[PDB]
Amino acid sequence: TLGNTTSSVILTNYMDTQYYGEIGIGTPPQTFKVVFDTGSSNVWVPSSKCSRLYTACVYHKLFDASDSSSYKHNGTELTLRYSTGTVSGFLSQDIITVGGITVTQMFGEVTEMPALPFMLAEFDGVVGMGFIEQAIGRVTPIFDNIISQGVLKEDVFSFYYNRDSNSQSLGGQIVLGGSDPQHYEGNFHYINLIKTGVWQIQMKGVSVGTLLCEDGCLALVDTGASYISGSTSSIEKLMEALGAKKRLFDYVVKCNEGPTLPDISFHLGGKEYTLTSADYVFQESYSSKKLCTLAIHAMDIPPPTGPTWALGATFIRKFYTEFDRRNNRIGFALAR
Ligand SMILES: *[C@@H]1O[C@H](CO)[C@@H](O[C@@H]2O[C@H](CO)[C@@H](O)[C@H](O)[C@H]2NC(C)=O)[C@H](O)[C@H]1NC(C)=O
Ligand SMILES: c1ccc(-c2nc(NCc3ccco3)c3ccccc3n2)cc1
Repeated sequence: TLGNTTSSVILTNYMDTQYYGEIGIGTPPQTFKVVFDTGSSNVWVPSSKCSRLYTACVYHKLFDASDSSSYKHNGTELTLRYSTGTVSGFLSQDIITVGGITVTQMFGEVTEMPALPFMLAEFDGVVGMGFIEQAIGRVTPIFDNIISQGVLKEDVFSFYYNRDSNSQSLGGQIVLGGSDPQHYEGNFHYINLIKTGVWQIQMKGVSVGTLLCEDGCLALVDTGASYISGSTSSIEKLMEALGAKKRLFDYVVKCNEGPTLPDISFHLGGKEYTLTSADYVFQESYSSKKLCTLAIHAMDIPPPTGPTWALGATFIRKFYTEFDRRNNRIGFALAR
């Protein structure tokens, strides 16, 4: 059932790598900064029950069930394993407000929150925008619960991620139930999902200056990933072609060579989605003696989802993305 509501969540852009918005949990609302992540399907925030020996819990907002009159205990343990780290804790139910939509939502109260990486998170928690099929503990995801209310105009949500800057700039925007034509131009071009249950599409090629994915591969369209990622062997080849040098967590080029690195193009559906070096180089200098990191990383995502590329914020900054649950497709349009 479809209504006439669309709702928007204003996002903050932290250093082009973490895009997060606000949710309120409980009565009265406890506010949390959260990443909205199409790569996962669970909601979690740090818990007041998190031992303060987890320094990440000292440095983030903690949900306190004992201050919420709308809290409903559950207590089933859950562990959520992401590509960059793991959190563990237990299930709780409470009222969650997101863009002025209020939903009764089961979520994780995280009691184990590793300092690496979570001391480096500006956000507190995560709101998974993936399908119930990938939800740990079969917890109904938030967007599914919003859809059940029958208020949303369309069974879709859309992501705009801005370039960083100053504070008057909008970091980004999620539209629940539609899209915002203020943040894209031209027409959407749609690629059907490989299957329902994951925001993943076929990719027909990756070109540097068709070097890779020549017989097709997978692209997870991942709003919770900072970067474009490929498999180690893909990225090793991609980076050799860019003249980039591998470091522990990233690849770098000499900053003076950054501006003249070749275009990288991603063949999705009918269209080529092209990034110039300005879209994937963190140009912090123009010096031959400084190293500039690339917004393309190696990430071996395990099966059944991987091996797969992930199109994260690096991609979404250039291409406004609509996630269409009704038609099991993803639409891209040129962001403005
Ligand atoms: C935590 O939530 C789960 C899921 O809703 C509850 O499990 C259900 O329990 C009822 C009986 O109370 C069963 O009839 C359902 O079949 C269970 N569902 C699933 C998916 O397992 C569980 O009871 C809750 N636990 C607590 C302590 O509140
Ligand atoms: C330091 C500390 C924490 C992270 C990090 N970042 C995540 N997403 C970043 C993001 C948001 C929007 C686009 O990209 C993330 C998502 C899901 C689970 C864990 C995560 N941990 C990264 C660096």
